[PDB]
Amino acid sequence: SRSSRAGLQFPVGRVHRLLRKGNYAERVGAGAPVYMAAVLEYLTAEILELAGNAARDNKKTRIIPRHLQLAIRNDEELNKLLGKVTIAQGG
Amino acid sequence: SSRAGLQFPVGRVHRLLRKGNYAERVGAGAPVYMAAVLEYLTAEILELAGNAARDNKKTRIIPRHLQLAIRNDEELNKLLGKVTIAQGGVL
Amino acid sequence: DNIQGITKPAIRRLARRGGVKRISGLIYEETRGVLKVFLENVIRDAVTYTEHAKRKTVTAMDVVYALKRQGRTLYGFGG
Amino acid sequence: DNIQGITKPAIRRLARRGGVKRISGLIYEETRGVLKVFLENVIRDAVTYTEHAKRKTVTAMDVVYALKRQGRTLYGFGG
Amino acid sequence: GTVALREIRRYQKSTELLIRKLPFQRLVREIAQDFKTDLRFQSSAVMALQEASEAYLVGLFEDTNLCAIHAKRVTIMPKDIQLARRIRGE
Amino acid sequence: GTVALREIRRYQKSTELLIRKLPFQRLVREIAQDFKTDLRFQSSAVMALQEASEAYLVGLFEDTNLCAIHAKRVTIMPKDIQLARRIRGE
Amino acid sequence: SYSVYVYKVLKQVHPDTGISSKAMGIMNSFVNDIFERIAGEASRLAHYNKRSTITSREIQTAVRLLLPGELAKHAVSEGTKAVTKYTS
Amino acid sequence: SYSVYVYKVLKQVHPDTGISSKAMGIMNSFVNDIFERIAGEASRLAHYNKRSTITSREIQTAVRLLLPGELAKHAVSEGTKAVTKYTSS
DNA sequence: GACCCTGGCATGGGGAGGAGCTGGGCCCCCCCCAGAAGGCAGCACAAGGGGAGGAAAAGTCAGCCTTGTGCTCGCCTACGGCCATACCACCCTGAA
DNA sequence: TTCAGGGTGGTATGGCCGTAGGCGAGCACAAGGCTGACTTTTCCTCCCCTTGTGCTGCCTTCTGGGGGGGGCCCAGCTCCTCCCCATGCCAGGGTC
Repeated sequence: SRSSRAGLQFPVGRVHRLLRKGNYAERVGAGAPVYMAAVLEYLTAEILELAGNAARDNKKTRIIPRHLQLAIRNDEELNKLLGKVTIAQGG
Repeated sequence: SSRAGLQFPVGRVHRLLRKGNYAERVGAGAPVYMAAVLEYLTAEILELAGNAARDNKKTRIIPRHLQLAIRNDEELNKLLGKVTIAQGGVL
Repeated sequence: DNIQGITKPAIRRLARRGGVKRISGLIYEETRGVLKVFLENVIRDAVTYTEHAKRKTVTAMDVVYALKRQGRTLYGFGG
Repeated sequence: DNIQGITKPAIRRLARRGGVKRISGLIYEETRGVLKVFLENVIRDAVTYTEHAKRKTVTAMDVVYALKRQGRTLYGFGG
Repeated sequence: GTVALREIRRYQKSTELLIRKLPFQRLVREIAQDFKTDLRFQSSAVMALQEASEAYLVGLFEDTNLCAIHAKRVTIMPKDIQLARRIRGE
Repeated sequence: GTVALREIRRYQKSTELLIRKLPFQRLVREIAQDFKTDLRFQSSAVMALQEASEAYLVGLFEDTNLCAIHAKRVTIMPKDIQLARRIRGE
Repeated sequence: SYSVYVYKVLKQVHPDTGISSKAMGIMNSFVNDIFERIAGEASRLAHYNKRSTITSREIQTAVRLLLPGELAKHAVSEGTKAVTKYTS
Repeated sequence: SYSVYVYKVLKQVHPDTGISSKAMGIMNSFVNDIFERIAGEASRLAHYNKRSTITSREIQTAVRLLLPGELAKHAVSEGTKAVTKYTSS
């Protein structure tokens, strides 16, 4: 479908449905879901690549909230982006 | 808004709510309620600022007096706490 | 009076997590009031949400929204 | 270097409005550095709004929105 | 001498909750009874409140430590707490 | 002493603009050329940027004055400015 | 946008007091700010409740959540008096 | 809930690494917060320019407003690539 | 396994575009006077050193009460089904 | 002169009653890990003194901002086309 056709791994259809039912505009284009899905995929991949390195630093496979807190508060851009976010049980 | 003993545009706030994309439907009591709330806040502001301007031997409200009422009223100070009143000074 | 439930060792632990190397003897009585006002604000907002939902049971989503209303987004208790 | 146009007397007047009674010698440089992270941010937000609107003239409304989205509302320069 | 530093390390390498859950729950219910009688709760609402309050107090204490280092001190005080709170806005 | 107190009183009782308009405009344009070349400004856009920046600086200096008073001082200093900015968040 | 309407209220509580053309530029940005705040909160209350109607209740709960202690106490009384007069 | 796709992304970038339920819940709140951020901003832009359709441009400008510096640059490049490839498929 | 994502078809409407038109933002010029800037005398206030006292940190010990487990009960709340009326879209009017 | 308002059909939302189960209040019971009280000391905070260095008050120059006066042309606003993007709705089946 759109998810595979855009070279992605996120639900383009679900993002479009959330945009349409979210009352973000009277109408929603046909490229906004594809753009949003790619942005979210990139952000999630960045965080899961930093948290993966943080966890492998402690020689641990499963990623726990502390690993995510360490990655977010270590990387500068993610720190200022989520500068008002409480990563529960993160430290 | 003479139907509800107000001086604000119930019709205009109804139209703004309808076109604001704030919901699929808008009730028939939201315009009146929000108009009355807006009217109460307006009257409170131009009572405090009016008293302030009378205490400054002036007959006209000015931004310095508006920020002399908002800042000297603790409720309005907390409400508008991140507001930069133009041409207001500090006191 | 259940405000003493926030005992001196708990406040000391919260301070030592914050890098504090020494603590005055009047810090505890003031931190109790700080926690009280913070809890009162968040709980009033959550109770307002619950009353709006014509419920009688506060929920984690009520608390999360009550915290988001003042800039403190919580990650984890909504999934 | 048109930041030097934010002169020492103007900084002293701003401090005196703030309530400052004495001022150090490096406060001027530090305040210039502080002001050119405020301008360099609000102007960037306003210019990206203008570029989105396909315009080439920044507007009072562009500035007001760029200020409100960083948690600093402006009253008066709109409509 | 080293007890304070070792406690700082121990409580800054762990993510546990540093306020006892039963007294925190009792305090939360006492506060809520001032708003609405016979108001129930959850096993995640109280936990969210505990996590939020502990993170807020930890941040407040870091800023209070900064205020204490400002005044050429290592002992935090209500003056430092008040200065931190006034500057951050509360 | 008395001169500083009188200046404080005069500039707290007054509401005028404290930075000179043309140098402020040159600064604004200098910064904006990096974001977009050959850009133009409505005069009210600069008149709003000024009334935002000056109030921002006034608030920052109020917080810095609190920081200076904390250390039992009357002189405000760069370290005090940075402390106020850290506690605020910037 | 609301310049006329503030004058109407102004002539009631301050019959002799005029207002500058720079002060009314604030109140036009003040009503525009409070209205968007309340209507931006009464639009999120409905989404939590999986609803689609901003009725009189969703406004009142949005007023209490925004207005401070004693501001929110007479606003939901004066505002409540409006709906019971316009309906009946 | 984005658990399936976050799992797929994690196994894509780190082939052998796993993840816990609490970290999954944290990421499924992170995504639902960022989505609402970039959607509220694209709604603000659409209302400001008095338009009626959120499109790739509104999402682009919202990303540039929200994400700082290199995050916005890389995300906007990723989105441009995605929508460019979308039309051919 | 079920439900909504996409495919397909019919369709109103929105925005991309092409002119035109004019408001104001930029550029230049002139003047001139109030404020910035460089200097100096003077002082008063920040910082370094020293002393003391008192108040937290650190260790010890006894007790107490959270909590980890178990089980009961009943109340809340989500889902269902049905239906009542409130609000919206539309046509016209007249008014601020 | 476009926007607020009156009357009407339709339907999609939302209210009323049932209900049945999940889960939240609630009662026992240790028990042992944690909090509370005492003691000691020692280390830090507060007060004093001195100083010397940096900040400030006052003068004087000149310089550059502010107040006009004018031009113009460049960009933002407006109006009409229309055609292409997006949507409303029904059915099949892929995925969460």
